[PDB]
Amino acid sequence: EDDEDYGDLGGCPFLVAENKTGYPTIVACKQDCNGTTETAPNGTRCFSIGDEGLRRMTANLPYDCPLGQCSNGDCIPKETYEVCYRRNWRDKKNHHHHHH
Amino acid sequence: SLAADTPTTCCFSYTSRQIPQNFIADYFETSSQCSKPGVIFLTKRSRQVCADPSEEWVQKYVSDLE
Ligand code: NI
Ligand code: NI
Repeated sequence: EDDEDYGDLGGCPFLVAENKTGYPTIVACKQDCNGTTETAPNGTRCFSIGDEGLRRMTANLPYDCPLGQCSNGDCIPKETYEVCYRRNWRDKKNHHHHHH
Repeated sequence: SLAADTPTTCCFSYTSRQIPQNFIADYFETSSQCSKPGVIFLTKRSRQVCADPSEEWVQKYVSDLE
């Protein structure tokens, strides 16, 4: 019951980089997972670094990341860059500080 | 693998069906700063899949992963 019954699982996550405060931006305007491909909506902010670009970045250090907008699955560069960071799931997890 | 050391993601859409529960190894929550809410399920085959946290099966599965 909604939407696909028994096709491919779909739900391709899009890798993101974040700014210093955690705001995420996708690094590719299309993602493949199994037989599925998804394109981000036209006009979405993107960094033109690719998934492999992101996987190459040292986690949690600043890079200058070229900014674009998605258009038919492709990130088209503008003239601007933003500092961005690769975070992994480990960086977001658990609660090892508390205050009394 | 470790899956915890793979990059954070956001979801634009969600899997269309309930994934068999015994096939799910772990989950991650996408950032509240993403454009849409998203739970990522990690299957036993290391696939990361977007799911809609408003769906009952999703909460149940999250809860059952203790
Ligand atoms: Ni500490
Ligand atoms: Ni204490």
